[PDB]
Amino acid sequence: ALNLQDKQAIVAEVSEVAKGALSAVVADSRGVTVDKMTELRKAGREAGVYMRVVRNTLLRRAVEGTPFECLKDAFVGPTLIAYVTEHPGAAARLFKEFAKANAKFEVKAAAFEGELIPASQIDRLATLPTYEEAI
Amino acid sequence: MFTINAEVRKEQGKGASRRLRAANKFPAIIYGGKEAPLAIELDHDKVMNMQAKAEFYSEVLTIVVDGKEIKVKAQDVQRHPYKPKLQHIDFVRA
Amino acid sequence: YVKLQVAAGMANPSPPVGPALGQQGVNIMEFCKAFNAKTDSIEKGLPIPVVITVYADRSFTFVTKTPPAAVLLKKAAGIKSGSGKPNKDKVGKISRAQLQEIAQTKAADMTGADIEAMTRSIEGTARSMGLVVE
Amino acid sequence: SRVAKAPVVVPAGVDVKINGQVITIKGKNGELTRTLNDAVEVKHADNTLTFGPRDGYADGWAQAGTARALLNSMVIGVTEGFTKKLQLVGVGYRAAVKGNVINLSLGFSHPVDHQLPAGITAECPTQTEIVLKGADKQVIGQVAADLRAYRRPEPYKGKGVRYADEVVRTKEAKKK
Amino acid sequence: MLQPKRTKFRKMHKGRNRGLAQGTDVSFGSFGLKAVGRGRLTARQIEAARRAMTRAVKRQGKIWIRVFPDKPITEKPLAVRMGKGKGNVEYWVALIQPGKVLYEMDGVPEELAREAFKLAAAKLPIKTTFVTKTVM
Amino acid sequence: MKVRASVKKLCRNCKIVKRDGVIRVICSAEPKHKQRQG
RNA sequence: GAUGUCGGCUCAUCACAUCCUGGGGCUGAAGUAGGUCCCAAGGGUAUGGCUGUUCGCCAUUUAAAGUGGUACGCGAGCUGG
RNA sequence: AGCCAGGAUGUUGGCUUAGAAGCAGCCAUCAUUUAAAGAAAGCGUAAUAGCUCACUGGUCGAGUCGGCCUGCGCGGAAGAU
Ligand SMILES: [Mg+2]
Ligand SMILES: [Mg+2]
Ligand SMILES: [Mg+2]
Ligand SMILES: [Mg+2]
Ligand SMILES: [Mg+2]
Ligand SMILES: [Mg+2]
Ligand SMILES: [Mg+2]
Ligand SMILES: [Mg+2]
Ligand SMILES: [Mg+2]
Ligand SMILES: [Zn+2]
Repeated sequence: ALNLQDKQAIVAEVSEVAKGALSAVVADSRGVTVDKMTELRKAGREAGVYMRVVRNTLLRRAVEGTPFECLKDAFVGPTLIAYVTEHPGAAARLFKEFAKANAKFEVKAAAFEGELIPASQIDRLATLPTYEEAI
Repeated sequence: MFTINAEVRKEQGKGASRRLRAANKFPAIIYGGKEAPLAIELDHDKVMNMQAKAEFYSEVLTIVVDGKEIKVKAQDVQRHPYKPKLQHIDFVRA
Repeated sequence: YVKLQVAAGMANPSPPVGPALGQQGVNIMEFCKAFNAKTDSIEKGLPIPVVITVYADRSFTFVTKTPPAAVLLKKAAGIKSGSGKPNKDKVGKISRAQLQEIAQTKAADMTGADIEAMTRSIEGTARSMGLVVE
Repeated sequence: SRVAKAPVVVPAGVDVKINGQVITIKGKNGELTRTLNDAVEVKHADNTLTFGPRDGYADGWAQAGTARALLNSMVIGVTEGFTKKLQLVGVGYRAAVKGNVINLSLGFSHPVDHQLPAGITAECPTQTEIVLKGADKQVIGQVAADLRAYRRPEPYKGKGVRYADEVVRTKEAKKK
Repeated sequence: MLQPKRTKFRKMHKGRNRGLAQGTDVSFGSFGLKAVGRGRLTARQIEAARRAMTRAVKRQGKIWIRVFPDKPITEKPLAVRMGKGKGNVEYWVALIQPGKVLYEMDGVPEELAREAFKLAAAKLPIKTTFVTKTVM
Repeated sequence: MKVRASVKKLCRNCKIVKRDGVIRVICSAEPKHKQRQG
């Protein structure tokens, strides 16, 4: 089991990678094999995306430090968080095509700008190109 | 710091010590220095849990006997022959 | 659907793949030559793993995988048969430069992200077969 | 106690009559009645049913737990309804319903005629399936078990009257 | 099977097993098996117990037998009338008073020390408690 | 049915249940594990 | 200042630690047949060869040929090997 | 406690064997992707598969776990009018 010493450390690591990171992607990960997971881990690390499954009781504490403090109501049910540290967007697209291919889960909500994104309008961070497109 | 609350013994000898033990309490002696030895009664439950910690035998402990506080060290424990209980303790005035 | 390990230029004998693959519903002649026609580039004397994806119409589709981790540590150290008692009996020796050789080839199958992550997953396959890192 | 504290929710068009210990629960799917143990005090109020221990009775909470449990399934009974399914395994085994009688072919001299009690009704979708429908959980259980008893699933082939959900672990016969 | 090599006398007067034990503490090992009851331990018993616990610890660690069967026990056979001398010595015992440490064992985890002592305890005529070493 | 003075849980699926004063071991996985104290 | 001994015969009576028949759990129980245990005392439970023998060996039956108590039941009932 | 989900990759670890692919035996028991998954606690397969556990994320919503000293009980517990 997770002791508070181990509990705090988790809160800290997520709270820290929250500050620097640009776009975070909250989603469901129930009823999917490890073979499919370990695969979206290779697609994540490549696209500069940070992947984690953390306790909703710990994620509500680790996001309290702002700007993602509108994802509270997004920590109900299984949760997977995709912090995009290098270039904003990368996960919100990596998920959008992983969802359509595997048919399981829904992807809870997206976060950016310190403003809320509902389950209906996740096509916003999914239609953005590169950085690296303005030249 | 181990704080042991105690009382000076009103009776002494076999009879008294047995009666004491029955009443879930146990006799103990405080000796050392110029000061005459002190016959004390201790609670069997509270001290037994204390002595479970190894530190009980290394550290200096305070034995509260009627307001007064006596700094002593664990000198010699007399244990129950087969039960996990304590029969008597020698406290050397430190 | 079954997992097997057939040679770089050999695919036909009866004792290894014979009544093990032909019992499901796979052609003993259509697979035997289609497998050796694509594994011709793969070096002689190196076992190569292959997985079969069979459907309800006896048809088949295979994607070949890189040689095993307990397979490439025998040709790099100079041993035909391993140690019966691993870490109790030493059969050979392999340098830090030979560990990355086996790792750069296994890059298509390995779970690791870094070279050091793929090197440590070959370090483990070496200790559990008697071989010592020197 | 955790069972007794959890309340039973009486739905709409479900009448609850409580005469001291005697409870009567009427509905669409029928009517059930029960005599609650003296150690149980039941309270009606609102669209709910609550159970608690009666003063002086030691087994109070233990009794209250069972009381709740029962009434909960009575409520389910006279609304939703219980449905037990049984499948006949093995050569020659057949079954058909003749009103309130399940006629059973189970490899005996005589075919078995099993009279059905009140509120339990049977139908045979196949010659190899018996479906029981009713309001009393204790009774629908009783009847299912009685029919199963005619030929308990044998451990060598799985042959006999088995429950739909039943997982009949089979074993190999002695070697030589 | 424990027994005195030589003795000053052949046979011994019956005596009594009154009083409490001496040797009430784990003085060599990390764990001990202490008598709660009062009785006689025969060498064949002591061995049966020793054997079972030695098997348990997979002969790893150390074991000490705190007791020794030094009392000779005599017996009269069938169709032998009373008197006509003291019966012949047949076996040897150890008089056990409550509190005797019987065995001590160390160099094994407490879990294993408790199990090894559980098995040995089974081949014994008197009730036993598991004990651990102490500081005074 | 093993009738003995010492009735014990023989596996994880074994369960000690007291029926009419008779300490019993009832098991869901092993039938050989079925016991009654007597 | 006498409580007649083994075995048989005749006649028994109880216990159950059950031989058969009855109910049942496990089985290294397919069936048939066994093995083991639990319940159970209602009734039933060979005839011969050999030996004073009980016992035992053997022959041939039987669903079975139970184990014990009863002054090693039973001589003011018989026998007397 | 229950209920939903997952319990992966190197890899079928090495040796052995007609086969040993966690699961006849023997020796070792690291490392990777990790929320977590033993180079595997049990059933199964000729060997595979398949089923489930250790472990972990979700749900739930307030208690839960098993040692210590002790009082009184239960089983262990079959006999002959
Ligand atoms: Mg006196
Ligand atoms: Mg009963
Ligand atoms: Mg006279
Ligand atoms: Mg009986
Ligand atoms: Mg037996
Ligand atoms: Mg009879
Ligand atoms: Mg016969
Ligand atoms: Mg007589
Ligand atoms: Mg006469
Ligand atoms: Zn069991």
